[PDB]
Amino acid sequence: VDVPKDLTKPVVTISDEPDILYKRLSVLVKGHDKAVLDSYEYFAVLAAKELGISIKVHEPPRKIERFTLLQSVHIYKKHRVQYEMRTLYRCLELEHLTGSTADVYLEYIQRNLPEGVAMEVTKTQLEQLPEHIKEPI
Amino acid sequence: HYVDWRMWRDVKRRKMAYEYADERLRINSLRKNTILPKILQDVADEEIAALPRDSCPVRIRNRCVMTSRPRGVKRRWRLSRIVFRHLADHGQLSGIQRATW
Amino acid sequence: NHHTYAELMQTLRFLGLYRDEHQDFMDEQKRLKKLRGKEKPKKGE
Amino acid sequence: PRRKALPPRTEKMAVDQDWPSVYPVAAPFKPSAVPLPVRMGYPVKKGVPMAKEGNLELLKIPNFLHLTPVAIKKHCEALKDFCTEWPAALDSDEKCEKHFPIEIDSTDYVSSGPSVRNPRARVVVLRVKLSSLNLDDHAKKKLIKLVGERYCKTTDVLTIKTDRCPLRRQNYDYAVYLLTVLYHESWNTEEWEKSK
Amino acid sequence: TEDFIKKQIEEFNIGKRHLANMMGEDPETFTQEDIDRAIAYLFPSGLFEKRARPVMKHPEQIFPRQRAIQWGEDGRPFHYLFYTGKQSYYSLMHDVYGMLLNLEKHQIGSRWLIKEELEEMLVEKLSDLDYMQFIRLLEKLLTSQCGAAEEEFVQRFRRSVKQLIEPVQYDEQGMAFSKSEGKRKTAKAEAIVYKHGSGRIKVNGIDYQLYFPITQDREQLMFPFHFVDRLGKHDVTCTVSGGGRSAQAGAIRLAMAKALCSFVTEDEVEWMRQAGLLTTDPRVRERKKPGQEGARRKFTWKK
Amino acid sequence: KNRAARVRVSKGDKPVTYEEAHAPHYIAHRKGWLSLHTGNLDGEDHAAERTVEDVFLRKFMWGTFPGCLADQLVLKRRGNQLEICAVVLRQLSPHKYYFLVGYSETLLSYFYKCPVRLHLQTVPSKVVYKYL
Amino acid sequence: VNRDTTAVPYVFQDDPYLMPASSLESRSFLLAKKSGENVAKFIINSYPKYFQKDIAEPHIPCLMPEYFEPQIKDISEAALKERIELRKVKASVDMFDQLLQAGTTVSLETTNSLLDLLCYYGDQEPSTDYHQFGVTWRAKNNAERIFSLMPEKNEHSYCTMIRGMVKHRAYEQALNLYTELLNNRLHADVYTFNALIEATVCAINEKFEEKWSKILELLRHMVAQKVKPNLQTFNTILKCLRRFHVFARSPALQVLREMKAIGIEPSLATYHHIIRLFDQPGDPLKRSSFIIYDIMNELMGKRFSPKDPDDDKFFQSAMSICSSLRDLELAYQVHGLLKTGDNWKFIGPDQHRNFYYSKFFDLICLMEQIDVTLKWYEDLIPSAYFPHSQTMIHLLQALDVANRLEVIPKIWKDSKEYGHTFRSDLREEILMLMARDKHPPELQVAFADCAADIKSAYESQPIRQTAQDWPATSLNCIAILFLRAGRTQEAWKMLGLFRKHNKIPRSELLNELMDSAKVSNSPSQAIEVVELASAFSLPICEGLTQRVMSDFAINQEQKEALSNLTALT
Amino acid sequence: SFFTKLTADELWKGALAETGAGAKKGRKKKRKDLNRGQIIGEGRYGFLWPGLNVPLMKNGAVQTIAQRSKEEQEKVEADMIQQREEWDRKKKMKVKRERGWSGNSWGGISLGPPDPGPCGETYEDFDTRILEVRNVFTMTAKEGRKKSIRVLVAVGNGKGAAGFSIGKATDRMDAFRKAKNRAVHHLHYIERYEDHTIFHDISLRFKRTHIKMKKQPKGYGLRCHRAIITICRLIGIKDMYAKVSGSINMLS
RNA sequence: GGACCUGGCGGUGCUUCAUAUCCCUCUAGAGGAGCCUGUUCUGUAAUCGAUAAACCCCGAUCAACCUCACCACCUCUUGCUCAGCCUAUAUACCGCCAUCUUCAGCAAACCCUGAUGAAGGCUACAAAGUAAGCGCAAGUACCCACGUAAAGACGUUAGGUCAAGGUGUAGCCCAUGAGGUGGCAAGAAAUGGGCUACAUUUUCUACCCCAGAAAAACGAUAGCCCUUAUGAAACUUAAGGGUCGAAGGUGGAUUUAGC
Ligand SMILES: [K+]
Ligand SMILES: [Mg+2]
Ligand SMILES: [Mg+2]
Ligand SMILES: [Mg+2]
Ligand SMILES: [Mg+2]
Ligand SMILES: [Mg+2]
Ligand SMILES: [Mg+2]
Ligand SMILES: [Mg+2]
Ligand SMILES: [Mg+2]
Ligand SMILES: [Mg+2]
Ligand SMILES: [Mg+2]
Ligand SMILES: [Mg+2]
Ligand SMILES: [Mg+2]
Ligand SMILES: [Mg+2]
Ligand SMILES: [Mg+2]
Ligand SMILES: [Mg+2]
Ligand SMILES: [Mg+2]
Ligand SMILES: [Mg+2]
Ligand SMILES: [Mg+2]
Ligand SMILES: [Mg+2]
Repeated sequence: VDVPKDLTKPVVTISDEPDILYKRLSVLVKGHDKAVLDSYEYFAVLAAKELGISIKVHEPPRKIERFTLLQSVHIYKKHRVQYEMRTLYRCLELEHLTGSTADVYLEYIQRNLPEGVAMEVTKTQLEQLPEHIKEPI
Repeated sequence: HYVDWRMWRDVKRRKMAYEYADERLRINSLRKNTILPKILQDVADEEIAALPRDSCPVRIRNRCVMTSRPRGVKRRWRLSRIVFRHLADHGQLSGIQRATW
Repeated sequence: NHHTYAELMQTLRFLGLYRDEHQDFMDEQKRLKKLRGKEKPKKGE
Repeated sequence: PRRKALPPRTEKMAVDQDWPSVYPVAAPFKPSAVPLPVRMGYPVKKGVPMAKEGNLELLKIPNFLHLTPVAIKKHCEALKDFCTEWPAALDSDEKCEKHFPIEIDSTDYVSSGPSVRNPRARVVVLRVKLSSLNLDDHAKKKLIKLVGERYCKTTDVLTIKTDRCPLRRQNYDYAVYLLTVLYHESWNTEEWEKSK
Repeated sequence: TEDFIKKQIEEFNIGKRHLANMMGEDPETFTQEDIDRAIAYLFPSGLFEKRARPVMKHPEQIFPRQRAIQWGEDGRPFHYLFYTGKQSYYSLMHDVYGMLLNLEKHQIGSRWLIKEELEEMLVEKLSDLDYMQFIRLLEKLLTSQCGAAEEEFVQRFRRSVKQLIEPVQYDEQGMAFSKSEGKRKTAKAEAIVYKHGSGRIKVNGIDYQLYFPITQDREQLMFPFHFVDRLGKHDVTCTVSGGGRSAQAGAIRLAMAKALCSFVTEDEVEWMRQAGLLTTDPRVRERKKPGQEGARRKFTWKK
Repeated sequence: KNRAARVRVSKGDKPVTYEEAHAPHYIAHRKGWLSLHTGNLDGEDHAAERTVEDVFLRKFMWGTFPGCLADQLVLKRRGNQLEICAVVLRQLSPHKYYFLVGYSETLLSYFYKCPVRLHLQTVPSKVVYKYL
Repeated sequence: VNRDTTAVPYVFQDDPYLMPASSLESRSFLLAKKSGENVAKFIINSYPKYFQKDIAEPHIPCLMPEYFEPQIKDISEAALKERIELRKVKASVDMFDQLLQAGTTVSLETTNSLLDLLCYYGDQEPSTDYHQFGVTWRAKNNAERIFSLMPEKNEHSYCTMIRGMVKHRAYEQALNLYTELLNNRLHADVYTFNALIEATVCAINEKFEEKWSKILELLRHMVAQKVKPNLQTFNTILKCLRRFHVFARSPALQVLREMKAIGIEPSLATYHHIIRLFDQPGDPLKRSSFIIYDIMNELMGKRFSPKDPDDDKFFQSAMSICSSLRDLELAYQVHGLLKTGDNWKFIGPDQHRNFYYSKFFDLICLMEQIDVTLKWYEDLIPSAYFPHSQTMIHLLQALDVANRLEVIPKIWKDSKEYGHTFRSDLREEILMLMARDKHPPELQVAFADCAADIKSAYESQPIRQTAQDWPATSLNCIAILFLRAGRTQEAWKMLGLFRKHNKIPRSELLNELMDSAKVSNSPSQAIEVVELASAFSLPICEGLTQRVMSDFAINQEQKEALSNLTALT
Repeated sequence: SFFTKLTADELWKGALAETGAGAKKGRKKKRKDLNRGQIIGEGRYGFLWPGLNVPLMKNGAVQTIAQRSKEEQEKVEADMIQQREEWDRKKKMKVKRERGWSGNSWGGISLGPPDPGPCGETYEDFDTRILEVRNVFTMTAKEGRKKSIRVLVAVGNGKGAAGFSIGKATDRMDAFRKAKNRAVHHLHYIERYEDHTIFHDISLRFKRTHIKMKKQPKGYGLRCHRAIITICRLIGIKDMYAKVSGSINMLS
């Protein structure tokens, strides 16, 4: 019963400047947890589908960085402890999205980025030739 | 309040090296080319030698930031092997796990 | 900045908002040594 | 005497409540709030996985309870206002390339820490097919010779990677300037060019 | 206890309805697979051990089978073999012996359950020798012309226990072929074998005698076709990447054999398998170990 | 004999939590990580700074909630938000819990120049995974 | 995302142990958290050198230590300006005195800022981290001394002096300084005129006509000076006129109409002041009903922005008047106004929010169908507020009116959760409601379980340090509920507490005990009840002895005891 | 350095040094919990933090950060030291044990009633007396010389029922518990003449021990080997003479 | 002193074994040469620790200055620290480990036997053992369910480390603390490990395997000279070139590793 009668809407103003165009948006998420990456992939794909963005998903081969340390404090050289770090990847390639759509979608998924998951978003922007390169001089 | 006097000395060396980095860079640039006159290069050599010893970056020793260990230090985490093993074994270093393959 | 860390935690202990178990142990040992007669000599004797 | 902890508020949750209301944002797993009998931890011999109350393993998991399918659908419905429509005309990659010959690649890095800076964010890559530039035979040959390895003949693509300036905008401007000067010089003719 | 398990089941039903509401699915048609998927999504855990990962299962699957109290309020146990301490096991033995006595008076599909399975059935802890005794008795029962009346009982303790030919595809020109792949060490080879050909083998676009100037590798290429007596009958196009010359030759050999399986008869395919032409050599380089020279070589001992 | 982070067996009177009960080789196999950040991923930076901050945070919380932490902290880093999930005991008074939560949040936020949240989950007594 | 109806406000730790379980604990927990934050900030500002390392990119200014000590020790106008912006009254006064003695010129603007500070803070150091009744404007103060010593005085200096005097309740001196302003032929501002109106109404206890004439004269003087009145002026007028009530009613409407004509849009503070002026003790139906209806009509669906410091009381006053009028529809309209847009932020402090919601829910329980009442209960408590014992009592009364007593155990559990476990009034109400009339066996057993829990709470009361107090009515009701539900053993064990506390049992309880004793064929229990009745010397005992003799076969010993009791009779 | 500090548990473990080569075969220090008397929010500067070490609300007004005067802080520290020294003194002081046959001998010492049984069985009526404590050593293959305690205990109700048992354990208290719990399952019943003595003179030899017990009149007392006196007090015999010849082995 | 119990030991018996393992058997090595490196000894004013298996390219995934804790000289004294000490004690310890372990047993709590001694506790056609827990196992990582990792309890060697850090005890406080400059860190000689070789299954070249030359030459990563790289500092570090073409001619008993 105690529902808000009216709700204030955020102000989104249509600017008079043309909008950027993104041919590709490759969001490569790196983590240590394949399950976390899979859950984030599900979330991002569902959000993109809801927003109408075309999305494909790839799994770049993981990386395992290993190194060795002396197990004992003082002399037992032959005995070592080997540690490793696993970086698992998930690449979400979004295609044919405008600047505003890319901004909103990226803000969403980045704010919701899990702890321990880093992101590298490569944006391939579409441009026209500058007027100063149209004609020979 | 550093771990020991060796760590304190290294901290002072790092501070002085940072302070004198630019001057050393310029003078070494003067010295490290065959273009300028060798007399000018020699005066540059005597200047760079006259700079204080602790400003030399080579004197900086990479020590563990928690036990001042001068060797067995992983540059990435700046922790000696012992401290790094302690943290990793207790599971307080993200993503680091025992290697088995 | 070990200076910053040590001074901050020492000040917090003195204010009573940080319980330094290690420093309490050291203070207890020093007090017991003082009772035992093992007290740090002054700087001129 | 002492303070008796209240019963968990899950007892008061109806089976048809508003989970997005329960967890709007990313928050740690709260056993008293999650109305699931979820268990975790490797069981002891003839035991069972540890319950959720005090379960540090569940506390460690980066849960997604704030992102359910319903919550995501509602969030995207709210966010649809912010989206602009893709130009329908250039619906295909060929049309994209034809209308917008220059492609600009720039990377943003999202890590965790007090500092957002990342030196790799300043690099800007500019890709353009020479077929898209109005160059004659001589101008094209001179441009290819000038760029050198930056031009891949197989794809016929010139790639200018600028990372000299600290800022991404500066690098983008520098890449555009490099394209302009390369084009104009390639169209230009020098005296020594005769001795080919 | 029983009341505890009942409360747990009620908790599970309520939580299952809550999880169905959370995921938006229908509470009625929410299955255990759906619950597992929803939990895996909501609580992502990368722990390798599946048991250590979050689980929201039925209390029946979670809690171990607890043996109910074996006596009533008066203190009298329920089973006349209670004081043996293994009442269930000895009841089973007694029943088997009775069946054997009745049988004596009157007159590659399954296996025997393991001791763990028998213990699970009997909710009791057994021994190796007890299990062997019971299995010997059951085997005697099986041999003793056990009819349906006895086989129905016996089967309660029974547990049930060829190359995959690729489909033949067709190119644009209507020629039939088969595609296969094979890996040897680090070498991976994809081989396309045509139904009809003059024996040509083009590896990476190069003729095989040029790609593999080594007679051993050419012999390895020959081995599958020569075995099935199909030299000069098939054309092959192979693409091999990774490894050295010998690893590449072995990988191509495996891929060619698998592809040719589609064109040889089933008996020939089985003969190739028996000759070992379809097995993926699992021998790969063994990792070096710390504190020793190599995978097995140890540092020179200093007495 | 390996000693690293192993609670050696006893007469069966030593209670141990899930973390303590598991040796180092069970990290990523049966137990997770107590600090989650992107420092240790390939191509990421500031691993050393994150480690130092984690160590200081653990010591500071241990000394600020004395005899209250029922288990190890969990340090999560999201963007620049730092979330400390701490399991504590239902012994100290809620007034003092709230005072210390506000105090720790503010002090750590000002010290590390980042928004810090401190989520307390209270238990009656330390959760015992097994008796060693 | 809407509000979480099962969760306490977000500022609290979402843990069952740390979740507040009462209004008092809510307020105390918030105060403790704020105190911890204050201590942290005090430490940060006391030892700033530990927090000067900026590892934040982008830089975060709000997470930097604040420096309050002046950094310009040179005796100059620049250093004095540094101090005045730092708001250091004593240091600024000393530096101004030293500079004046040195003889160097001091700018009029700088002296004006010094005034601003001194006259606003009453020559008292503004409260720092660490180192109501009456008038604070001292006769001899640094502000007045510097004003007199000032070489050149300007309109703004006089305005600030008057405003400070009025703020510190120096109304007569403010009026005087206005008089010298006029004598010196200077023009004041709207803020000075607002302060002067406040002083005019707060100076002397003159009659309404005199005060109104003075206010009109001041307004005419403002018009002559061409100073344009602002929203604050009219709000001060109404707030001052509150006192006269009836005499000020109509002119308040005149002032509101003047606001509308001028274009100074009325605010929530204005509507609050008008409503409180018209809400005089007596009969609100005469004028308060109409005024509140009209105000709600005007305010319907109007997002509000903060325009006056007192805008955050309109909702409290509106809910108060709605509760007084018992107009549930008007209360709903006010609630919808609060919920519209972002109006909810105007509810006000914790006490105001609690009072608003307590009135709203009491009115709901009084004048709404029980199903909607329960829906509102669930939505509001504990998410909105923590109820008071009186609100829970009103909820119980509404449940009784609607004849839905099957939820009384739920209400008792909720009371325990919200901290009314040991409230005598609530416990008595619940017990009376449960034991008033008989009910089907299921309701009876539920009531018996609730009564057992209530008895446990009574036993475990914190008053146990003091001698345990058990009301006789509560004892009777608990015994009756146990007997009706079949816990005759517990009733028999409880009967001893009657003698222990010298509490008079109930005739209905005794009758039920006799019925149970006859059912069980327990002459000993019947004689025990008769003995209790005789000890309490109830008149009904005379006939009850005969009733027991007739119903129960009497042994020789029981007959001897009854003969002794009759001899006592 | 702040980062080199450890916790109280680890510091006490290292300092006390219970585990170690020394303790392996015995080839003192007291663990003081320094957090016992400390109060959260109490420091040497005497700050009064509202809500942590002082009441949040004072007379309806939110308190504010204040500092105790120097003399007040001195008083607080003096009180803290007083509590510390009182606790230490009450820890150091020990209660005088009631000795058995000799001051340092476990023999003759009471152990209390046997532990209650499972099936609603209680032996509060029974008293337990230690007759011997030995430290038997056995050489094991790995753990060199191994130390164990063999205890002999006698339980009895003073009304005829009396039994005895031997308990073996690595720990003295576990040995006592084992022996006294096993004794109650091995109770003899002794016939006492007139509830104060034996029915007739008894001369017996068990292995190499001769016991010559003489029936005696009332008030004669127990003139017996001290162990026999203990066992007779357990059984319920008041008057008897007893001479032990041969080996005086306590168990025989 | 007599008789026993437990353990250790037996140049102690029978039986079955060791699966890269004890002998033979198979392959490649060390033991012979030069060089690199560690250690012992000598030398010096010039560290310390490991030092039978379980030390000896070991702490060091590393010493020109720094590192550095050593020596010579000089300088400072509430000293970076609400001091400091790489000062003694690893035979007080925590911490991390070697070792059997390339094991499978350690076991609390009970019960029983021995006359109720230390002690012992099994026979499956079963004769007093039941056992939580730990370990093994299982589960897990890598490429399978194999293999390798990982794991490997209780204990043995007062095994190693006070020099990772912390710490008990003891010791110095105008110095056993702190700072600066300079300096040793070498070879009489022995010995451990590794690299290069002694060649024709080899050397140089082209190619990455269908060749041409070499062949008493093969053989230094050493020696000497020059240049370059890093550095403030290079005869004393690395790389390259030049120059030289050395010992040696498949290595004694003995010994290492490999399924
Ligand atoms: K050799
Ligand atoms: Mg260096
Ligand atoms: Mg090992
Ligand atoms: Mg004595
Ligand atoms: Mg061998
Ligand atoms: Mg040699
Ligand atoms: Mg040495
Ligand atoms: Mg030595
Ligand atoms: Mg030196
Ligand atoms: Mg040196
Ligand atoms: Mg020294
Ligand atoms: Mg040792
Ligand atoms: Mg291993
Ligand atoms: Mg295993
Ligand atoms: Mg030793
Ligand atoms: Mg040693
Ligand atoms: Mg010295
Ligand atoms: Mg040479
Ligand atoms: Mg040079
Ligand atoms: Mg030659």
